[PDB]
Amino acid sequence: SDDEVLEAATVVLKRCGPIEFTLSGVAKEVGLSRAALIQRFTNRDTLLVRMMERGVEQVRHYLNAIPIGAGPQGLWEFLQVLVRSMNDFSVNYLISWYELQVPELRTLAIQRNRAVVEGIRKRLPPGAPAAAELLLHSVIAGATMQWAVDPDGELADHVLAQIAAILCLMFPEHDDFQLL
Amino acid sequence: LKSDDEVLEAATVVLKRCGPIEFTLSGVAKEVGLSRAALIQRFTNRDTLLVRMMERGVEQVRHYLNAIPIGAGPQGLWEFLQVLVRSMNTFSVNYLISWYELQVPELRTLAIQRNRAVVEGIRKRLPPGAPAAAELLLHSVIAGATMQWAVDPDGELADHVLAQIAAILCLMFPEHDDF
Repeated sequence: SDDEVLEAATVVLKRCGPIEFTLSGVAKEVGLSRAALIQRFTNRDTLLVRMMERGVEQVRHYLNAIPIGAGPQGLWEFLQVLVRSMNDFSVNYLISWYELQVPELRTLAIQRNRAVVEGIRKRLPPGAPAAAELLLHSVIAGATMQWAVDPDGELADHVLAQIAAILCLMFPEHDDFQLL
Repeated sequence: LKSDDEVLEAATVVLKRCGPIEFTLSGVAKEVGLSRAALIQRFTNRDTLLVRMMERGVEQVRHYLNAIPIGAGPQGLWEFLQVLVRSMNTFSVNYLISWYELQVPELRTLAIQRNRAVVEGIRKRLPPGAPAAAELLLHSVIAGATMQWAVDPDGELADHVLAQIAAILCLMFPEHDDF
C-alpha cells in the first residue's frame, strides 16, 4: 500500500522516537512483515528520509493554502493558526536531535524551517523591521521549548502571549493583540 | 582520581562522547581511573551520576549569573545578554541532553531551576519601562534563535543570536543609540 506505510510509520516514530523506531515496529503498525519492509525501504534511515521528504511537502503545502491577509491583524491571525496547529512531546526534541544527525534529514529540516520562515514573511505588513520573520520564528520555537521544560497552561497560550508581546513592539500603532 | 569533582569532570570528558543514553559508570571509571564497583557504591547508577553532574552545572549557572555586575539602563541589559549568549557555550549532543533531562524527573526538575535561574537573571537586568514579562521573550529569543542556527548555520552562533537580540532591544527601547 506504500503510502499507508509512511502513515503507519509516522505513528510509530511519534510513539517511540527515532532511536527506537525500527522497520519491525512499522511492519507491525502496518501489518506486513519486517522482511517486506526491509526490501521496500532497506533501512530505518531511508524510511525516515521519505517520511520527512513527505513531511516537508505537507508543510510547503499548508503554508501555501493560507491566503495572505490584511494588516498587523493578518499576521496575528496567521501566527495564531500556525501555533495552535502544533501537537510525549520531548520526543520532537529527540526528533530534531536526530534530524541533525543524518545529513539527508538535516537537508530537509533546513527546507522545513526556510519554508516556515517564508510563510511568515509573505504575511509581513508594509515596513515591518528587517528580519521580523526570523525574529517571529525564534519566539515560536524558543517559547515552545520554555513551555516543554516548565509548562504552564496550554502550549498555545504560552507561545501566543509572547507573539502578541512582540507584535506590540513591532506595530506599536496597532491596538493590543488578542483573541477569544 | 578520588574527589567527586574529579569524578564529575571525568564524566563530562566522557559524556562528551556518548550522549545520555550510552553514558555508563563503566566509561567514567576508565576515565577518572577507579573501578566500576567504586563508581557504583559512590554513585548508585548512571542517572544518579547525571543528576549530580546536572546539580553541579546548575549551581555553576547560578554562581556565574550572580557574579555578572548589574549595570544600568538598556545598555546594562545588552551587555548582560551579550555575556550570557557568548557563555553558552560553543551543539547537537546538547539537544539529546535536553531531551534526556525531560526523561528523568530529577533531571527535569534541575532543567526547570536552570531555566528559571537564567530567566530571573535577565528579569533582574530589566531597566524600568521594559514591557511586561520581557524576560520570557528575551529567553525565548536566545533558545529559539539557537535552534535556528543549529539547523541552518551562517556565521558564528552568538552573532546569529545577538543580531536578533539587538533587534528586539531596539524595539523595546526605541530612543537609545544603538545597540
